[PDB]
Amino acid sequence: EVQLVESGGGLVQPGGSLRLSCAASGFNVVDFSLHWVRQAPGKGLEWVAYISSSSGSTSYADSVKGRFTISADTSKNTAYLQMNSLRAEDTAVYYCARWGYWPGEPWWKAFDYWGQGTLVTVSSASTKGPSVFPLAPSSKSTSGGTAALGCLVKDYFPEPVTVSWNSGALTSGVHTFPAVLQSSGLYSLSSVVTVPSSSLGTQTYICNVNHKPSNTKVDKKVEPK
Amino acid sequence: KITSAFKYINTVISCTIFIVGMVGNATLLRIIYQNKCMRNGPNALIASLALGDLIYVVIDLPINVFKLLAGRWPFDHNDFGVFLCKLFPFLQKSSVGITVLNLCALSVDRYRAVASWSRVQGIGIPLVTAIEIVSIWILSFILAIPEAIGFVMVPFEYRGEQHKTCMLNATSKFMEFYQDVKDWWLFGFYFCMPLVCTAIFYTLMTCEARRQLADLEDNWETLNDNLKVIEKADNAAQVKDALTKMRAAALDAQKATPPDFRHGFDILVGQIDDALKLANEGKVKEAQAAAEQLKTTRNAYIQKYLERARSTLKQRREVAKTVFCLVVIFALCWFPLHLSRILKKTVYNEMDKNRCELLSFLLLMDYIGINLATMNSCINPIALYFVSKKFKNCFQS
Amino acid sequence: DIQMTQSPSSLSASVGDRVTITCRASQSVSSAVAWYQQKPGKAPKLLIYSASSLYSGVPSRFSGSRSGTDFTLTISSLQPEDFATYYCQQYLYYSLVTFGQGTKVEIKRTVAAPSVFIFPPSDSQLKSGTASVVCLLNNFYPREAKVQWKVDNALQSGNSQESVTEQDSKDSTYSLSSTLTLSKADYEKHKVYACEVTHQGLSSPVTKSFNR
Amino acid sequence: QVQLQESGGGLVQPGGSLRLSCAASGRTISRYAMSWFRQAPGKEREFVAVARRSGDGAFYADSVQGRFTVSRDDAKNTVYLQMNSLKPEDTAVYYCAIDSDTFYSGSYDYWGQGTQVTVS
Ligand SMILES: CCCNS(=O)(=O)Nc1ncnc(OCCOc2ncc(Br)cn2)c1-c1ccc(Br)cc1
Repeated sequence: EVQLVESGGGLVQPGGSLRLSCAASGFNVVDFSLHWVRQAPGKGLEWVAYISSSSGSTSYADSVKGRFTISADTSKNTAYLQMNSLRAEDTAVYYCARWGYWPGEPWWKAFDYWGQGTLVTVSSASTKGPSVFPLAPSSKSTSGGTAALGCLVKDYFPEPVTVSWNSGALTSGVHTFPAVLQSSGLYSLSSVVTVPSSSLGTQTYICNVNHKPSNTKVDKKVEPK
Repeated sequence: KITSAFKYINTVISCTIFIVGMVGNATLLRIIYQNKCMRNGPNALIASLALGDLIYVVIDLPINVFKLLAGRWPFDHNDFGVFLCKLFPFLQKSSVGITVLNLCALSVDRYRAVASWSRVQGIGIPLVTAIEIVSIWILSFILAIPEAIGFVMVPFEYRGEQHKTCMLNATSKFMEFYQDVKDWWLFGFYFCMPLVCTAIFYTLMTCEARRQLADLEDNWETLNDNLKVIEKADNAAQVKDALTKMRAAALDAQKATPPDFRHGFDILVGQIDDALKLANEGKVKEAQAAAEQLKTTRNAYIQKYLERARSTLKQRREVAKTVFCLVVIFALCWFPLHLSRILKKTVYNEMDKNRCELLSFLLLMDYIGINLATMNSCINPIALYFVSKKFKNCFQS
Repeated sequence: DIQMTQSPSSLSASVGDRVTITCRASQSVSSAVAWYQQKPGKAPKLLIYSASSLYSGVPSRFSGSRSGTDFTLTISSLQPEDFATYYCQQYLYYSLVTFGQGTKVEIKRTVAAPSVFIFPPSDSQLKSGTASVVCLLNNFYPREAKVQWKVDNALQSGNSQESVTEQDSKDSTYSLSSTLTLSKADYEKHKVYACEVTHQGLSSPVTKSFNR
Repeated sequence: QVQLQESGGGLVQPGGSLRLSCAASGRTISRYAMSWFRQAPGKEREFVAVARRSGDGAFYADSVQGRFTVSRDDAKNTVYLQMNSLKPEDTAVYYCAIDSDTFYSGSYDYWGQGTQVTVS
């Protein structure tokens, strides 16, 4: 089967270095040309560079010229992309792609098989656990109707953070918003529930916060002021 | 008062049109199949036209001439004469139906002749054309049916003797009201549909043939002009832009190239790609040499392709010219009688004081208008001899 | 260099309708265009070649058309699997490749006004060193809405962060959160706080306020 | 300074069809979106329908979905609201409104006088 795989992703500091590898199975790389494509978080698709090992012809984009180098290895059937002196706007997801040669249909076949993609993020912040804070309603906040509870997590630097309500019990009417990037460089996130009764009957409402990279488990208790 | 001199004129011109229209159609039918390099699509339809006219001129003329020489139909006192009173309208209108439908089919075929001009055809009569001519023949014969029925020989008295006269007499309600709308039927079927259809299809053809040539000229000119621009360039940006335009032009020109020349266009695109790569690396002179390499391929392959294409489209048009010249001559010949009959039915007023002398004029013009229509049956060969420019050598040979 | 533009940024269409997306090229490229579909958390896969050509395995509902420098992608039946982002690409040569911005297709619903709540900062928050005031909009369609902060009847710009949520599969709705961050002096010298919300379903903007 | 006016109204038997047109002058109306509002005693200015810029679409509330239909005519700068299969609860005063944001934020500043419709 025809397959492409990518590797070499992680966390690097600004001005650092990285080396990404793209391996192909099911075909030889001397019958095709290999291209790299970049997608910024919440943006469109962008072209980066390409190489052809039949003639050893390479080209780059204007915004990444002089800092990225591309190479191929026909013995191991692989392509390599070396990145140096990265800046803030270089965090994205990277994809590998194949393109056919001219005299016939395969040129009209454009990009056929895409890679899985590798997430590359650059930052100048350390790893630390978050802080959990309550968001309680008032006695006049829709008395006799529906109230909303919340827990707010702040100042963390993993990519993912896990938030659960009552150890996975309450799920209906719960949605947590995507994390947003603060000015300093860390992240903030919120979780809110919309239970209709704020009485002391079933008002445990424990926010369980899991932060695997810092191996932090936090339990948050809410209380109606 | 009408005199017998015009009767003699009518009979002599009838005897003349017989001779003129017999041998011409016979020799056209001989040629259409005698010469090996002659048979194709439109020519078979022309032969069908000629045969349809030949049946009429070989059956109907030698009874009309006698009817004009004498004052009676053939075999009035014999039963067999009844049969020869319904063949006359049937053949005479079946011929016209065949001619009209064949002209319309020719117009449609000539429009299809340039709608996929890249596609090439074979030789001989196509598979569809034979069934097309068979359908035209059968449809004309069937559509001519409601004229033979009801045409009866009615008795009349003269000099104390009882003789016959052939005319349309009422038999049933549908043919009774048909006797009141057939005049509009003829003018709307044999004169209205063909002219409009041929005019409409002619204009579409003229539009298509025009654009194509414009596109070909645009592609060739942009190729030549961008090559000229690259010839004396100074920087990589302009070379890259001009080579991009040239690559787009080559792809668009190849897309319109029918399946020898495709190999030439592939080689052209390869050389353009080599020039683009050399320019992208960051050199100028090598790009100039690579662009200069394109001249041999341009002067070997593309010029011949352009030549042939232009010449072919010239030929395609000549055929359209012969077809539509035939259409216009048919319309010109068949207009006067229809106008005369419609005007006599509509604008003639019985209460008019001077309606007599005017009618004395009108009848006279009608007495030639009919004749004009008849002449059409023999105008097809001569018109083909002065128009086709290829039947000239056939007739001479 | 060769810029290429997509007209409709977002479409709201339901099951069983037809959609048409137009992509326009700046220069005169040939039929060398291609169409791609992307769903969240996945790599693109392609549908249409050469401005009119179907790939192997793609459903035959997708169609493409070309006219001069304008390219059209048409879908006749909208199955539930056809809710994703689409892209138009030109591939005239290796080093000249340009992508479109993108068009998002979403489900259609009935207009509903947001519900607005506010939350004052907590005691632990105000003893930590920084304070944050949050106010929340729930269960509205369509997406477009605006939130305005007011302190002491004085408008404030900056220090406000907005977060949005994708369409909930249960009801095809949204939620939005606005957080305003201040230092201790900023929260202590001012007195009145409020946030107001404006949506197409609201007759007049709705404000919710609190004091200390 | 934009002047807007809408017509139609009166007493209509149940099940009838009614058309109300809202027109205006003072701005380039073809670049905006216009909305309809319905006010009845005991109800505070409910929303009914909205028509966006040409080529975008129209949206309706749940109470009037299907029965109604909103249409745009940028040549004459008009919006049309067609209603059928009415019910006695419809009886109310209708207002036309024109928003103020090109990003469909939803700010309403110019409001019409409204027409009265009664049924049953
Ligand atoms: C009772 C007389 C027949 N009935 S009638 O009076 O109603 N009509 C006509 N009478 C006398 N001569 C007519 O045409 C003479 C020329 O015919 C002809 N045919 C084929 C070719 Br090739 C060349 N010339 C028509 C006539 C009218 C309309 C049509 Br369509 C066809 C023929």
